[PDB]
Amino acid sequence: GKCRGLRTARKLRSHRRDQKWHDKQYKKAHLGTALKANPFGGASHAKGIVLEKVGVEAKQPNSAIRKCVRVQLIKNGKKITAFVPNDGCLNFIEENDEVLVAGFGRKGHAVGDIPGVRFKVVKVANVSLLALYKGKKERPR
Amino acid sequence: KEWLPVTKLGRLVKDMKIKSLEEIYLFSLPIKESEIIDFFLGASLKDEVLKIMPVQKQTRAGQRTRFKAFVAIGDYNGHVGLGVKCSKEVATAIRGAIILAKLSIVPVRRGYWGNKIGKPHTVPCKVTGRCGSVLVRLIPAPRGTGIVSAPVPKKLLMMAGIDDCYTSARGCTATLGNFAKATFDAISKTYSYLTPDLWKETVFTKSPYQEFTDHLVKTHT
Amino acid sequence: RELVFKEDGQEYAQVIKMLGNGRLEAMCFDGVKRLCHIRGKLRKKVWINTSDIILVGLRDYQDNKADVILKYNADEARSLKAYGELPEHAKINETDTFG
Amino acid sequence: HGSLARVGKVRGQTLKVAKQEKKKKRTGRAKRRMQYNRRFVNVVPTFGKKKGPNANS
Amino acid sequence: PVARSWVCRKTYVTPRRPFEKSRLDQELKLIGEYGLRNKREVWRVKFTLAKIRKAARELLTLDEKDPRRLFEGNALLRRLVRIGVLDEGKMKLDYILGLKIEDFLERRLQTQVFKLGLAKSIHHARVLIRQRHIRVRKQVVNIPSFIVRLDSQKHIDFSLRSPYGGGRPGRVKRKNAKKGQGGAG
RNA sequence: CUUUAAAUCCUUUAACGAGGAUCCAUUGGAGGGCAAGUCUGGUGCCAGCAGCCGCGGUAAUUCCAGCUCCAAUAGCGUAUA
Repeated sequence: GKCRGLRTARKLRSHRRDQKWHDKQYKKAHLGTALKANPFGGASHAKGIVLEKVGVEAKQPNSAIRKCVRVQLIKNGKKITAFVPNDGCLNFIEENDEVLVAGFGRKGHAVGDIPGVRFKVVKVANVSLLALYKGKKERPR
Repeated sequence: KEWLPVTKLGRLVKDMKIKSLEEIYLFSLPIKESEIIDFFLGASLKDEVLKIMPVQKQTRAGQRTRFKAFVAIGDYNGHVGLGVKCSKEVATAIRGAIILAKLSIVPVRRGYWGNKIGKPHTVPCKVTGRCGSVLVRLIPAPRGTGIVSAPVPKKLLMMAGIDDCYTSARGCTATLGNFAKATFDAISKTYSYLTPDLWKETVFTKSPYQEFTDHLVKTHT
Repeated sequence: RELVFKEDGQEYAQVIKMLGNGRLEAMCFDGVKRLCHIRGKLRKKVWINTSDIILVGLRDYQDNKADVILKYNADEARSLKAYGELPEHAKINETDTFG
Repeated sequence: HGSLARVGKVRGQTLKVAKQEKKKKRTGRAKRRMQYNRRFVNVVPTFGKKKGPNANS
Repeated sequence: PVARSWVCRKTYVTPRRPFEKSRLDQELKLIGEYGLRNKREVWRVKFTLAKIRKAARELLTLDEKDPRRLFEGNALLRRLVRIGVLDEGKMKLDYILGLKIEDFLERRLQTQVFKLGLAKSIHHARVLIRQRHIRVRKQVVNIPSFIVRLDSQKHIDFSLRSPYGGGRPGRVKRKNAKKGQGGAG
């Protein structure tokens, strides 16, 4: 520290508060902007309705297409873009089918070579995608 | 496969007229022959690699890679050493590193934590070794605690014989060479710290050279 | 080399104008303006000029974006014009590489 | 071909083979007993670097 | 408001490094040597010894000639002597820090049955403890993690209702005798 | 039989109740971080894997399947504060 007086606690406190406000994580966690602009709104999982299935491309050093869906939310109705994880699971998703989206790994940040997608799907038609992969459960009919 | 010394220290250890390496450490004589410590420290002197890293030199045609080898030497009841060597091949680098580490070995003393019971087990004071930006700080620890550190000063303190440590590091610890050299410097600086348990005036014991002038003239020119 | 045709999933398109960003646009012979994308192995190994013949990959989840498969130079173009794969409103206009 | 970016193409075209019928594996305490057995008390003093349990070169 | 307890705590701690060779080999060696089930038991014994060592260091921090230091030191020393991992000659507080985890694993009921001579192997000792064949002072024990005391080591013996210690024969012996009497008459 | 307002649960206890003791232990991985295959077959910058570096171009130590194995174990993995 710099201020080393015996009767100095206030300058230390106010300077520590100001330099704590001059941060990124403490600025993010204590303002209403970073939660008001958050699509999940401080929630881990969310439900939604798929409207379109759009394949977005990869980044520079690798070449692929990435299978994604356009999901509108139920609680606030905004439009996000999810990402179906596994191989060949887009055939289980039909128009206007309810899904369960979740986080993608880096706390509201784009992960890997997929540009601009921060969410991924876990369950579709109120059954898990893993059980549809492993041949354990069947979609209701 | 015999030993032919080039310095008079090598001959004076070779003819069994130097009893131990302790007076070599006492009189601060430099060691230039690696078979003296092999003559003294035998089966308990074990070694292992720490990291092999490549470095590159840019030339006209392609890139030339030479391999740099780190190694640690030291028995489990005292002395410990370290050496760095770089060569074009790996076997030559590891042999030169083992020879240069065995050549340069420091002694270390051990202290107590509060109560002077039994054999000493920990560092007697707070020592600090620094090279580059790497800082390492050693704290005395109670008995039976175990070495808590990163894996490479844990290995170096096992080869130092000390089993009780509290460590604190600062800086770029990912550079293994500077971190190992800083911990080796922290170990080797434990004698340049005058505690009040040796404040008495020392008695000057007899130097080996003047004592065996007659044997040196009798053996070699 | 070998004269491969369209299958279930491929059709034919005519490139019209040049665009950047690794994308370019074409009119398929069904009569829909599609935006195809250069897929991996045709980026800098081979070039694409104005008004050529392109095999086009389709989408099973949308119809707004297309893909690229191959390219035909002059003799493949007149060969597929010999059987008939395009409406006569579109014109090949003797597309080739200039001498 | 069909098309380039088909979903489930490789796994759909992958040859389908089944499991091989085998006995059950020992679970619980005896799994650790066999692990300690094979790892420690059935060794020989070799030289050089040790070989991994999945080395099949 | 309901009348319950709501008091509980963990007895084991997970180490910070999940995958490195030496501590994994040391724990696996201890599991194989003392015939335990999983790493949670040796982590539990390490947690108990860590709490005992922390209490011993807290008592050794406080200066000599104090009432609470002498009281808690004599209480912990008497408990640690009576559990069987110390000796009356080593009746000092500064020798608590020198203990190792194998000393705590010595007084387990499984290895005590194995070392007394009531079972062939230590795994046979564990499947003897889990089987309810022995007793400790006219009362059977089923749990292999039964720590014993210095005065309780001598009194361990087979139970009354056991064919090994004299009693009713088991199910398979009675089934084979019934099969023999059926084949004979 | 015990317990309990009456039960039920636990314990005591008859007669039954296991050889591949089918009374059949899963969950995430096997390039580095970070314990553990340059094994075999298929696709060929396609499908996809990947928290990061990165892996796939018609010989993949990283994909899709089998065998071997590594970590915790009635538990393990993912997303969030």
